[PDB]
Amino acid sequence: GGSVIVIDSKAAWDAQLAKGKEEHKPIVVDFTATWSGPCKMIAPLFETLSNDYAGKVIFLKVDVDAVAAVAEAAGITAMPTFHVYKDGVKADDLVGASQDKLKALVAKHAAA
Repeated sequence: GGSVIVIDSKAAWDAQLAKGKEEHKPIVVDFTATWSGPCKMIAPLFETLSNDYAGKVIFLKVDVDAVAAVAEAAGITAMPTFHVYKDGVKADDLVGASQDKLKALVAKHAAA
């Protein structure tokens, strides 16, 4: 129950990145896997933050095994990974399930 946009394909990924560019809003992405406990531990927080920052920050989810072409091009190797995209390109990242660092990352880019 939040505002996260699920990415199903490279085409969908490219469209969302272009939307963030056109809107001048930052995108935060959770690259996640069903088999990762840490991903499960932080997924509820990602969803809550998508509500708290609705209208300000765009939240995407990429299941790395469902959309392997996007995970590979993004250079993912540990789960969860969070990226921030601005102007169609990567601007920031976090790897791991630190709730404090995720909250701070979203706050930073919402305030920038």
